[PDB]
Formats: sequence, C-alpha cells, structure tokens
Amino acid sequence: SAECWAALLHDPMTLDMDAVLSDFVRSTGAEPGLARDLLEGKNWDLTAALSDYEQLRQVHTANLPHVFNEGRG
Repeated sequence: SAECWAALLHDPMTLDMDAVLSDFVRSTGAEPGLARDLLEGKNWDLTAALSDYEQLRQVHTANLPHVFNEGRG
C-alpha cells in the first residue's frame, strides 16, 4: 500500500516562482511570458494556473450547439 491516500509530491517547500514558471511552460506548452502573467493573476498557485489555461483550451460545447460524438461516460 503506497501512494493510495495522496503522497504529497511535486512541491519544492511552499512556492518558488521560477519552478512554478518552468513547470507551467513544461505542463501546458505555453510561452514563459504568458506563464508569468497568468501565474501573477493566480497568486502563483501552479495547479490553479494549469487548470485555468487547459479550461480555456477545452471549450465544453461553448462554440457548437450540441457536441455529441461516440463518447464514454
């Protein structure tokens, strides 16, 4: 029984702006300037910035009236 609960990983100590910057760019594919700008607007909360960027990248049936392919769920 390992990592079954949580296992607090991916954290430097509390927050390092340069580490949060580099990982964002690595995890989203965004540029470092855009990364820094989003991060200042998220209080440099890494996961919040990751989730924000990918959300505006998802677009959940916002453009088309009804997006229904042969999907699972």
